[PDB]
Amino acid sequence: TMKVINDPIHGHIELHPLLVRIIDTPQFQRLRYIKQLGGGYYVFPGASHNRFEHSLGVGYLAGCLVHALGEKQPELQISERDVLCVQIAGLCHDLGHGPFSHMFDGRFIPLARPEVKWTHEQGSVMMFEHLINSNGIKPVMEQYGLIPEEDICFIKEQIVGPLWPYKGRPENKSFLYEIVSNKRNGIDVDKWDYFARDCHHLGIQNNFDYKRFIKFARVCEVDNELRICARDKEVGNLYDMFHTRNSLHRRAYQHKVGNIIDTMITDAFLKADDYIEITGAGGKKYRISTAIDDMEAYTKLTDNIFLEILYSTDPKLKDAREILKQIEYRNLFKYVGETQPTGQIKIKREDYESLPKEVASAKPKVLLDVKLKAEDFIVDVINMDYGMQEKNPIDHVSFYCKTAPNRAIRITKNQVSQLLPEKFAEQLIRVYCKKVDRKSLYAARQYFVQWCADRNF
Amino acid sequence: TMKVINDPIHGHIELHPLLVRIIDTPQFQRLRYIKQLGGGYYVFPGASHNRFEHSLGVGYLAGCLVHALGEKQPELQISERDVLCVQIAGLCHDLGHGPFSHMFDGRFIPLARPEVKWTHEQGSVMMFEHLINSNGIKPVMEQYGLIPEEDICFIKEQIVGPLWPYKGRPENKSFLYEIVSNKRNGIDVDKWDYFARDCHHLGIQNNFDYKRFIKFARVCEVDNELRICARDKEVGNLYDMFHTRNSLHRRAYQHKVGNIIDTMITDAFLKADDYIEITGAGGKKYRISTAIDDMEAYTKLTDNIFLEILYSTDPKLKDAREILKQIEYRNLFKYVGETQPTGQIKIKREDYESLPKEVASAKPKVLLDVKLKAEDFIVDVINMDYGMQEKNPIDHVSFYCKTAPNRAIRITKNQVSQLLPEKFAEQLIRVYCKKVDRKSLYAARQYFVQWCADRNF
Amino acid sequence: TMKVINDPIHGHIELHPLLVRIIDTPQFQRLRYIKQLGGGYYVFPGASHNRFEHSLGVGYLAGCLVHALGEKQPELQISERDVLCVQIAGLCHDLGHGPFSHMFDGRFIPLARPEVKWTHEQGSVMMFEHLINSNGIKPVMEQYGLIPEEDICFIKEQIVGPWPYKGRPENKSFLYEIVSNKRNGIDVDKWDYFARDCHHLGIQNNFDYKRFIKFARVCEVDNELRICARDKEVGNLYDMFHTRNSLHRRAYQHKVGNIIDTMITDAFLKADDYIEITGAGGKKYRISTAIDDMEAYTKLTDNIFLEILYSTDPKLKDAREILKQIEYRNLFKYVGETQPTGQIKIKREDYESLPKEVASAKPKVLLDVKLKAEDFIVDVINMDYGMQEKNPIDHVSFYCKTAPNRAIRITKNQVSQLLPEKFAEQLIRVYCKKVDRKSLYAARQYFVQWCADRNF
Amino acid sequence: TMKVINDPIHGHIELHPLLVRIIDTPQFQRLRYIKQLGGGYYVFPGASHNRFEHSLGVGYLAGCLVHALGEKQPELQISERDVLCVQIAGLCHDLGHGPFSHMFDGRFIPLARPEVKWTHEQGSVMMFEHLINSNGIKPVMEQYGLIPEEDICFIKEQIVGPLWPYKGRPENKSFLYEIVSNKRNGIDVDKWDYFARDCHHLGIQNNFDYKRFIKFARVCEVDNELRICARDKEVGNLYDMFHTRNSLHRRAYQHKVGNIIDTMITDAFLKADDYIEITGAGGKKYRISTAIDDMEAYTKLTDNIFLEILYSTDPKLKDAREILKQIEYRNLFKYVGETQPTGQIKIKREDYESLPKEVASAKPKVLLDVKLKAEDFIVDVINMDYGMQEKNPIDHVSFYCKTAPNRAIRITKNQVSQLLPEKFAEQLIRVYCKKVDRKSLYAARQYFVQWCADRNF
Ligand SMILES: Nc1nc2c(ncn2[C@@H]2O[C@H](COP(=O)(O)OP(=O)(O)OP(=O)(O)O)[C@@H](O)[C@H]2O)c(=O)[nH]1
Ligand SMILES: Nc1nc2c(ncn2[C@@H]2O[C@H](COP(=O)(O)OP(=O)(O)OP(=O)(O)O)[C@@H](O)[C@H]2O)c(=O)[nH]1
Ligand SMILES: Nc1nc2c(ncn2[C@@H]2O[C@H](COP(=O)(O)OP(=O)(O)OP(=O)(O)O)[C@@H](O)[C@H]2O)c(=O)[nH]1
Ligand SMILES: Nc1nc2c(ncn2[C@@H]2O[C@H](COP(=O)(O)OP(=O)(O)OP(=O)(O)O)[C@@H](O)[C@H]2O)c(=O)[nH]1
Ligand SMILES: Nc1ncnc2c1ncn2[C@H]1C[C@H](O)[C@@H](COP(=O)(O)OP(=O)(O)OP(=O)(O)O)O1
Ligand SMILES: Nc1ncnc2c1ncn2[C@H]1C[C@H](O)[C@@H](COP(=O)(O)OP(=O)(O)OP(=O)(O)O)O1
Ligand SMILES: Nc1ccn([C@H]2C[C@H](O)[C@@H](COP(=O)(O)OP(=O)(O)OP(=O)(O)O)O2)c(=O)n1
Ligand SMILES: [Fe+3]
Ligand SMILES: [Fe+3]
Ligand SMILES: [Fe+3]
Ligand SMILES: [Fe+3]
Ligand SMILES: [Mg+2]
Repeated sequence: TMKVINDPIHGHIELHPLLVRIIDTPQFQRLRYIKQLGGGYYVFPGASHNRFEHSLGVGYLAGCLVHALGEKQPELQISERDVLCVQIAGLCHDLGHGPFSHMFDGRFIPLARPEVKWTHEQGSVMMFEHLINSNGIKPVMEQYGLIPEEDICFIKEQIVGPLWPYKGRPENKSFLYEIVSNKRNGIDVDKWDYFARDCHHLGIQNNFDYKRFIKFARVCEVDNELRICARDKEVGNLYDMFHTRNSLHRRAYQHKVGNIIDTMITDAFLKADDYIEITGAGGKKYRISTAIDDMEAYTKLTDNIFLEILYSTDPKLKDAREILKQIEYRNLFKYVGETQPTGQIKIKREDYESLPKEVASAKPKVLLDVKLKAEDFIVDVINMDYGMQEKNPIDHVSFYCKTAPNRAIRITKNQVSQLLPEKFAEQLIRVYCKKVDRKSLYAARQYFVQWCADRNF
Repeated sequence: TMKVINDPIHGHIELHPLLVRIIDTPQFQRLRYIKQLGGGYYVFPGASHNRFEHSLGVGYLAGCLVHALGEKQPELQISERDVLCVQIAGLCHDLGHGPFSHMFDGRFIPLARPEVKWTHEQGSVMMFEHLINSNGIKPVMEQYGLIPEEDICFIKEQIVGPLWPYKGRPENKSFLYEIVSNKRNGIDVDKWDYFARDCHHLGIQNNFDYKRFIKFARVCEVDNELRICARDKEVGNLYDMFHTRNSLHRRAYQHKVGNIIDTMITDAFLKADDYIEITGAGGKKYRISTAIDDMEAYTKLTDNIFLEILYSTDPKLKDAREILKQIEYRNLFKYVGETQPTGQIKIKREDYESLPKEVASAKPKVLLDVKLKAEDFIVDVINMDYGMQEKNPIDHVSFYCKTAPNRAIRITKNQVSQLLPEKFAEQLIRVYCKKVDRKSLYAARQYFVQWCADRNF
Repeated sequence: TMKVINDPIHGHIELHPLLVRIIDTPQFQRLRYIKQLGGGYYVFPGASHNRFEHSLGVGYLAGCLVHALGEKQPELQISERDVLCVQIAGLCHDLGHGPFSHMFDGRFIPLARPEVKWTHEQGSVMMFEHLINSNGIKPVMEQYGLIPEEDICFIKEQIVGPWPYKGRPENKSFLYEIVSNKRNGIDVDKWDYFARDCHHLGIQNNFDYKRFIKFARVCEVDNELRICARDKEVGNLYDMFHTRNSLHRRAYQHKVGNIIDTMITDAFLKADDYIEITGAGGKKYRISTAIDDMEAYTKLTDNIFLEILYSTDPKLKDAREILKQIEYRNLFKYVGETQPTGQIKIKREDYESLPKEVASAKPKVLLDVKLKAEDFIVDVINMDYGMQEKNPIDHVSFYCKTAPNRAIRITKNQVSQLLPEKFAEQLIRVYCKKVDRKSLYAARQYFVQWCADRNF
Repeated sequence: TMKVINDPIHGHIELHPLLVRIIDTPQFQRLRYIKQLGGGYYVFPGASHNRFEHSLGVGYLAGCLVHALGEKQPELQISERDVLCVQIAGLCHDLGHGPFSHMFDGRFIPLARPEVKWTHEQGSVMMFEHLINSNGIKPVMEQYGLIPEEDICFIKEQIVGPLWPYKGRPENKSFLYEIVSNKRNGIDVDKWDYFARDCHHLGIQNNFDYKRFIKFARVCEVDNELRICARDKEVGNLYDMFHTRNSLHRRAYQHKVGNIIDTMITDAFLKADDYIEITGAGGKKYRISTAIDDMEAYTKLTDNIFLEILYSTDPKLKDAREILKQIEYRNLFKYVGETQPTGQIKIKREDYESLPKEVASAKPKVLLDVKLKAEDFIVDVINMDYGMQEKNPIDHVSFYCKTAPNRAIRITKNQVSQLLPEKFAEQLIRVYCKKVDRKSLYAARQYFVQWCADRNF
């Protein structure tokens, strides 16, 4: 009954029967058709993996971490119930992802439904609830030892945080809330998992080594609240981990061609929004933007919509079809130029829609015969940080010393090295053009340099 | 202009502008949605790679081999025209596959159109002709130095076969037809790419090294036939290559669960046929089985059909929908038994329908409460061999000595070692029980040994 | 003192304080200066690893396998003392190697003291005895629940063989085939060899011992508990044996490595009775005689090679000339090998008589330069699956998923017809000291005459 | 006769017969008994590699880079003679290393003979001249195509430096002087080789990718002389390369235990001096410290001296033998504490011998149990920078743009990112103790804390 599955990254993953029963559901098997990198597959031809193996690996890593922590410290009183709950929470932490992963919740939803705030963790929680109530998993849960009344709440809290504001587990079990997702300093098994998987698949070498971190992990009584500590001689390792994350974002996740491909795919989805019907619960009909209201219709919302629009013949989908055909001919939107890392100004989300008008309104000192409108400019804003919005993540980590392994201390930046970056946040503004002839590109470059000079960038 | 594509297997790759022109067409871009294995993805969760990178790697390897051969021996008169032709041929060799790769032409087409002999190489030739004719590539070929009226014929001969039978090149360049596909002994870059990619993705280890083979490769003048000859010390490497191929096939390609999943998918496709329509050229309508006769309809035929049937709501497609739902719940068909390599049994193409019937035709002297019917079975025969029609390909490999490297000699199996296999092929028979009832499972057990042990087949 | 060691092959290796105490001894640190492949470093530049990491990895793998076995079946009653003893036995299983490892006991001792039958496992047992007696480890052993009388005998029986075993009772018989398996050869030493050699040499491995460890049980056979394998993983074992044969043929039996080992052995033989090694009580021992004293054997490593190479004394001239000829790559020439035929096997006693046969042969055309049998070296290489033509996986017991507690042996025909047809072979190689270009044609004519004369 | 050798790092690398004859020399085979890391072998058990493979790989990499640069631009007039000279220069760039590599020329010679300044590049030049003269390579060089009079000077200049300053080649071939060893910036194939080798042997995973850098390399015309420029989009890769160098240094090359072991070995060597006799030319006897005055005595100075001292029997070498025995039982010098890395002040090499006196001269307020003399302390100074002593190496690198490839530009640190280090150099001080008992450790820590607080960090 103890199934074994072979993963290209890890070794052989040992699966509990309850996890096997949970996995064999349509809701979880939906993840087989949602790619890990939406627009990045058309730049790296090796990044064709999905979130299925990602969730499997995250669950495996959570189980390994909790097992090691329990083994090295027998007074924490960790039972099989807690291990099963942690593995279940780590297995179903990305059930709410939509088509093309982060594109759906970062580019399409704000542009189609700006009156709703929706992240993928909310969708994950609702999808997990739907799966549990639909597939009849509770009697198995009491069969195998779990108590659904508080275990469901614990698993829900492990994903979206509080909704000591927690209710699943008491105060002396706080170290169980910082495994799958950490809300304090952003160190978790999810980061390690996708670091390893993306580095293996893209063709880019990794730097971080999580096994050494697990070997030197401990639980301290920091501010009358138990939490995971780290050995004080691995501060440079954490800094290198964050540098590796920054390098991955710089090289692969924020590629210009991939970003513009995501933009064109989102444009096609927006143009093909009012002509796609999805059957919901009770025979109701939904839309692409409205499908995040009913899970019975959101279950069948995957990357198949791209080929549905591309292979269609309906006369009402002509524009989106043409956009996709231009995508497949590499008639991409041209790239004009990027502003230097912003001197000092922060652009909020609501200011994104006014930038093309500002770019087009700028009058060059030299008159241009060609004229351009605000509709033919794509302005993109990129944010780079350490996950804490100008804060130092290492300032929230606790370290211990070998002489007294029961005490936690804090380490400042000045005590590590002088070769560290001064700032922890950045912004980058990118401008693209729709017109492709050389004269329009030259005019767009003149407009861009004039606008950059005018706003003092 | 020159382009560079990163590959997790072969590293950075250089691309001629003509290759970039050929790549950016819908006929080539449809390979992004056809999987390399098919049903193995539901057994190995890391086998999600497609044929796009496969074609890229095969073309790259063919170019490298041609370059090395031309460099080492300058008297062979290898020009850039031949290198471009070989790279084009290797890039468009798997252009004619359909949904789920070998599942389509292996199971669905023979089981739905028994009166037509169809293989994916002829489909690849037709697709290449359509791609050339529908995109205007001949002027580009003439611009870059390729005479289409001979080079297209040369590429087609490299793809499908002879159709001195060859007419693309004179008999002097008789070694250029054994690079992309070899029909004499089976040594070609296609297998090298297969091994490297599949072992990287699945998690299996291979010991073959094609770089060493490239280093020691040479062109030997066998009687009136220039051929590629290995070196005398490479016999062990060749035997290791064939052993690795056999182990790969046994471990991955003929798994117990992958084959039955492929059979269930084929059954769902057969049930769903005549209710799925694909628009061809001129507004005509086609089906899945008839799509192969029109290239325009065949272009829009990929793995999208699986999700098209799965998410459908028409009452006409209830049976296929239920079969796919059973796939999604991991309620697969049960395994009856392993018929073993009994002996002289050499079931040929003619035996295709009556084999399943004679498993319940036995009349043992046992009283069974439940009676098992003969209309529900699946029986398949696996061809475990070296790919040389139950023969040793080592006798088809030339060699050369240091003293006389321009003279070809042959080394037999005896001179290598006595630990080589005595027989190079065998046949296995696998039978499947569509019914899943527990009582019928025991009934199928008794009716299995009676057909196998007593009838010694 | 729980320490952590980072290894290129495995991950971070944990060490019990007893293992750390045993490691920090001159006898164990002596292993840092003995080459794993010996003379193979002069053909493969990447083969520079030593026995220290090999011993550490073998101990780690033995501990891992014991822990897995104890975790899977809670009814075997495996305690911490047993796993500690297995780890110790796996750690100190190669303490007896000499200069260039296998070369010493394969070529030097038979040719230096033919009357002594000596293997390196006996040397390992003697070195373990010396280390334990000299470094005061017995109180430390007692401090962790180990009884020296029984447990030291158990470790010795694990290292070298003897129901003949006395360290443990007969119901713990599954603890005697982990570190070393004389029966069929399924142990952790071959796993470590495969992994480390494939990583360092530059060759790709095919075996995966983690899957094997995952599918290991203890199923009783003939009233004897044994480690059992799954019925559907026999192809993995066949691939393992094929990988072992390929690795041996590719690396361990290279012509240049063998001739370099032959030259080194000749230099050592010619340089004997001049080199003095100090022993207990101020005694002096030779290179061959130092195997009778462990304190003198401790100071015998690959340093002798450089001592002879850099020597200035006039008594060691010939060995220095041989080493210099090695340094200029003026190695002995290779004429040609035979092929497996005749069903006759050349044994040890025929080693010296073989060179005279080729010299005594009469070529068709007389040679101006005469050839003597005192300058011929002939080597015979045996290739097999670790057995004497016997099937290796015939004594291993399998099990079925339906009934795990019961063992069903599997034959060779049930697996497939794509399997080898033999489990033993032989090869014969001839080397000539005289590397002059004049004798290249003369040597070949003499060689081809001998094979036909002896019906090859 | 192009010999082929197998490297665990690279593939099968070919060697010219001239390189074959140069390698088969005692002066080159001496490198088989010199370690790459020296004292780091006792902390990382897998780091047992020597300089032989490193030299072979550096030669191979230099040859490959020259070949690629010549193929990209056929107008550089690169001939086979220049490629061969660069390969020879790369092969023999480390012939002057002493025992334990860097330990010798970093600790022993500055302490054994303080009145002479020596570097292993001068030793490499002397060894190359000795090899060429003793082995009679000049007629071989004349036969193959090299002119010894100019090529020997060219190789010597490539190895050590200018000694327009250069004379081996004219000013229009100036790009060949920065390949093996680059003085303008720290970018050369030496780093590209030992990065990969040390990563492969230490168990750490590399980050840099030299093949991509070689892809985007071009020859410019900067300051009226040809140079080598990267591409403007590859600046972050260079920053990551320097970060990787710093990380490797911090993690491995400056380990506390390795440094203390090197210090103990240096002390043992200093004590063993004046008792070891090495025979040079003419029967003269040379000490360890004065053996650098004759290459015949230096050829026999390898790691064998360590085991010669350890296995000695004479009563003269009792002290060094006792020190080595203390090392072998793992009774090392203890540890006290660090100092906070901070610039604005530096400790010159002249003050290295006075710091322990200052530490022992501190006056703790509370009387200690035992009084410690100046010989009971060890003080170590670590200089960690980017290789240019507070300068920015990227400020000396030239770049070129895709639109105009022949124009060289410069890029400022502000144009790259705001998450880069502000400084490029730092210093640390490490204090050790020569006693092991607890009271001495406590007293040493008190004295060190008082001294650290005395000078007001
Ligand atoms: N259950 C399950 N197994 C999977 C899945 N994906 C890959 N596998 C692997 O595929 C193998 C095949 O298992 P099954 O499909 O259940 O076939 P089976 O072993 O004959 O079925 P059982 O005898 O009931 O265990 C398993 O051992 C898994 O490791 C999945 O989504 N669900
Ligand atoms: N052309 C092309 N590039 C691909 C493809 N798949 C991945 N790539 C990579 O994606 C990168 C984007 O290339 P381009 O389509 O030319 O986009 P670009 O950055 O605007 O480059 P230019 O067209 O020259 O201006 C290329 O460098 C390729 O390495 C593909 O199918 N076609
Ligand atoms: N003891 C020991 N450690 C080794 C050896 N080889 C590598 N190491 C590693 O090197 C590290 C150095 O540790 P130690 O030699 O004990 O010195 P240390 O850092 O002061 O440790 P403590 O003295 O216990 O505080 C260890 O953690 C080991 O992981 C070896 O042969 N013996
Ligand atoms: N020459 C030489 N080869 C080495 C060295 N180290 C490893 N090798 C490898 O060992 C192999 C043996 O080469 P040789 O010693 O010349 O033996 P050989 O090939 O029989 O010599 P020839 O018959 O003259 O070709 C070579 O192919 C090299 O790849 C070395 O230091 N010098
Ligand atoms: N840092 C990187 N490391 C490895 N591969 C990379 C890296 N960045 C991009 N690649 C891969 C992605 C693609 O397969 C390929 C394209 O190279 P890239 O330099 O991104 O071209 P590009 O699209 O920016 O074109 P252009 O040269 O016109 O700017 O290289
Ligand atoms: N950053 C690193 N990454 C990988 N391996 C490392 C690293 N640092 C050290 N190692 C290796 C070197 C040794 O083989 C082993 C032990 O190192 P380390 O943890 O530093 O021990 P130590 O004895 O110096 O420290 P401590 O006693 O404070 O734990 O791990
Ligand atoms: N304390 C130590 C230990 C490690 N290294 C060693 C490890 C590397 O293998 C070697 C690098 O060799 P070189 O310093 O001779 O190479 P470069 O001359 O190019 O130095 P750099 O790259 O800093 O310019 O130094 C070191 O610098 N000193
Ligand atoms: Fe995630
Ligand atoms: Fe193919
Ligand atoms: Fe061993
Ligand atoms: Fe170097
Ligand atoms: Mg998070």
